[PDB]
Amino acid sequence: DFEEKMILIRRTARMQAGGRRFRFGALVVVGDRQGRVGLGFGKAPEVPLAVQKAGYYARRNMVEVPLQNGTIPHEIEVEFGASKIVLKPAAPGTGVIAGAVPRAILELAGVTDILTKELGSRNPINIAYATMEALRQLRTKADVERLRKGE
Amino acid sequence: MLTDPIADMLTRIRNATRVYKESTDVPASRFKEEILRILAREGFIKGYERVDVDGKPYLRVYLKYGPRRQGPDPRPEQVIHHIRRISKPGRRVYVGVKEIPRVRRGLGIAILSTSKGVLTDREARKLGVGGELICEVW
Amino acid sequence: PKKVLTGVVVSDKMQKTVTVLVERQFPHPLYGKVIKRSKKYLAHDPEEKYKLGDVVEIIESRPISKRKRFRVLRLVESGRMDLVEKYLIRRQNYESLSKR
Amino acid sequence: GRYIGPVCRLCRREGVKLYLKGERCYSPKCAMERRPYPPGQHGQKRARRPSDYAVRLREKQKLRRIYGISERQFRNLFEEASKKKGVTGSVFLGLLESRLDNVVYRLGFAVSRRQARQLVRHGHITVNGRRVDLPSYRVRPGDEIAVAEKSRNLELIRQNLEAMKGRKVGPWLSLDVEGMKGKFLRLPDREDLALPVNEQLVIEFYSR
Amino acid sequence: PTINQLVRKGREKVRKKSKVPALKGAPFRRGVCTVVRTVTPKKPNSALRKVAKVRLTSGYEVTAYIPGEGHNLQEHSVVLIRGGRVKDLPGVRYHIVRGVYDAAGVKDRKKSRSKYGTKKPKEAA
RNA sequence: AAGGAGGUAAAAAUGGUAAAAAA
RNA sequence: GCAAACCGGAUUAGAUACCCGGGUAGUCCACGCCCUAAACGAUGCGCGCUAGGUCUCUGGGUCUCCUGGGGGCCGAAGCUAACG
RNA sequence: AAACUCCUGAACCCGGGACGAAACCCCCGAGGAGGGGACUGACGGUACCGGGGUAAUAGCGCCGGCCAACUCCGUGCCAGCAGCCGCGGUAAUACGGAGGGCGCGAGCGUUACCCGGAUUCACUGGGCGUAAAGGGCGUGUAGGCGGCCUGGGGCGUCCCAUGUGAAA
Repeated sequence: DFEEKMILIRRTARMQAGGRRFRFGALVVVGDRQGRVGLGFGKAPEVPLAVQKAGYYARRNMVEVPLQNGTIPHEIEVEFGASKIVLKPAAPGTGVIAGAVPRAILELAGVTDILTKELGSRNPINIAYATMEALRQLRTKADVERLRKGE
Repeated sequence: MLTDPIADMLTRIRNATRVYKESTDVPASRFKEEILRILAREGFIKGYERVDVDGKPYLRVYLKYGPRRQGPDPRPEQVIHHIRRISKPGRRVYVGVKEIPRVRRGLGIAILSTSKGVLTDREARKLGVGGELICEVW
Repeated sequence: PKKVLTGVVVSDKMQKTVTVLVERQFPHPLYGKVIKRSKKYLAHDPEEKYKLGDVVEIIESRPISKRKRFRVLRLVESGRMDLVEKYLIRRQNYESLSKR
Repeated sequence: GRYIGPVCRLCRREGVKLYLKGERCYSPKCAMERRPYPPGQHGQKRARRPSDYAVRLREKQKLRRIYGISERQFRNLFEEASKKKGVTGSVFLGLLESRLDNVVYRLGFAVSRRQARQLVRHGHITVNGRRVDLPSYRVRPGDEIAVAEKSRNLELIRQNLEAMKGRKVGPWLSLDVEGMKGKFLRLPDREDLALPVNEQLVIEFYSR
Repeated sequence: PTINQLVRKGREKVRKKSKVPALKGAPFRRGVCTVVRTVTPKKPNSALRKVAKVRLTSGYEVTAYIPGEGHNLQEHSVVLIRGGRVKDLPGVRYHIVRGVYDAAGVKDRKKSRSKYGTKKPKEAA
């Protein structure tokens, strides 16, 4: 019981010898609502194809979510080259104040109080990627205790 | 040469961290000794000692690593995530009490030299004494 | 109180009065870094007793004449040929910046 | 003014019913069950894709519309909500529910919003002594909504008090079908009055 | 720029230019005018647009437009210098109002009565 | 003899033709 | 010897141009004066750190090797929007 | 929604009715503290208290995407909207009209002005191989900043006290 929450659609033509052939790109984000997510872009001639296949790539491109009440446990300045996603902690009741893909992905993680600013290239592709790696670079007290105990 | 054997050290650190090479060397000084003191002292490096190369006193530093996971390549994660030299020889930061960062808001560490010696975020705020803001690390 | 300050002596050349380059410094209220700053004052020398360098602690007193403010109460040291040299070097680099 | 007129035309507009008008818009339709769905020449013509922001705005509306007031003062008291201390959202909800008019209504004296606000601005309510008009009057823990002396000998006031006896008031709504009063107790929560609305939507929205 | 150079110099403020010198704080002015004509916007139009030259009560021969169909305007009107260019008439800046001292909107308008003149369409029925 | 790269010689008689545009 | 400008020649619809015949400024020698550029590695300078495989030029060592300094290519990590 | 229904009762009629003002003053005490009596309303008989009682103003932008909301005729690159990108060149969801609806409501749009978004002069928070950019290059003045070790200094720096930072 995930959630196929489509983000948007892209239309990519290649200039046929006798015309032009577009193809659908399905930017999809898959959640669960409590704390698991995955990302996928669909690559297909007609829309639904792309949507489903995308949803499926989101299905296998997974990642966990550490929640405290409903916020981040710190502050990350993540940068997928072009884009630059930045998250900062907020108190309960604040709401999910974020951009497009930020709040989408994060509500498929089900955040509740996250101050988020998004800088640089706001290109939805690299935005999704930067986001995914921002939460894929989420450290917590637990993970701290692992390595900051010393092996 | 060198303008900051300190920040240069921090850099060689960043090398060994980002390259995964168990240990790395960095010349003789009392202050580096204080810093690396703090570093082991919060479970980060693997240690230090006053060594020597060619006849020149140095200070070698071994460092910490995590577990080797599979799937997306074998690359294990880092322990000494990142350190940033704050008070450059142009931005001579001088934090005090009510000042002081929070570093990753909760965890991390601030390294700062005060009236008495080399302190840390939580320490220096607990102490109630401040000074220059060296690096940040988490 | 009455503000005083130390400073490097410049020009004995005035009769019974000298000039003194004072130094202060401060960071940038928005751009970190401290900045070195020069500011000469009127070193009041009733019994002409300071010369070409003589760092002295100088005293803000009752007005003496045109801009004639400050004085001296006590001395620090002598023969500041170095800092004074830099002073005259600046003046030289001034006499090397023509628009004509 | 505060809209009025084609009201439970709003009931259908959201996609969820809202008593709003008692008796009938509470009966076999809040304009609903007959023909419930957003009004107009369109309406029942294939629902679409309202952006996240859109159903967010809608949530905001929805909320202000069940709270028979202007979105003006809805907003104003929202500002007042994030102003002082408290859990922004749920507290905001509470701050809405603490207003004299809905207090008079949910007490039972009124059978829904419009009637209620009429009665309230008609100064028929005496809290700790004084008859107050001033519909946007939020009381305080340690006060009590009463009815006027001649407003005891009153038609559908009595009819209300009659078709009410047995209908349990809120946990912070103290009833008094004897002294003809209504203690404003504690400070209620989304669990006390759950309306088809999300808090963080209205927040995130308003706090753009 | 390494802190030092930044301090020695300065990162100058953008400044503006006002793409709209209605000037004095006066974007409301007494459009005296002269001529009418037509003119065209790029490759897909052709219309009218006046030229109202205005003189304000400070100067300039501008290009004062009009709020559209329903005209009179002849040569005075007090064309109320307003503001807003488009891909039409190399100017379209400082529009007209209708109402002012003249024009008072389209003979029968049912919407933009906030400049297009007509009061309150009381059909008295 | 594979590729890729690094410097030396090869190779066009002639060409004017536009355009608001259709998806 | 060469060669802009300049003339003949042939070419084309035109040839003030490329191809051919002559021919000058100038390209050389010294003093001076101008100071420009794709002055191009389009990459400032100084240091320290971070895989190696190689072709080659100079400095040192008994030398199928090492080591100082440089000069082509490759490719860890890393970086870059991409080529790189 | 209207009409029909019952209810309440803005506006409005009559009546009573302010706080805003107790000091100054004479007097007993001494001209002091105290104690007494007396004067003092511009608003305005307005606030407001009681009773009598009538349903009793509705607009402004929009409906192409940004930015929430569509159907119908006309118009035919003409008339025209237009912050941006454009929309119309005879089946316009963008013009103009009409039903509906989105918003806002005693206000709604329009322009002007400023701050933001603009991290788009970047301190937090940018860049110089090819998009904007190395100065053709060597010299060095000042200036800028500076390797290991000890001790003095306590200028920068940190800490507690502290004067002032009025009021608003």
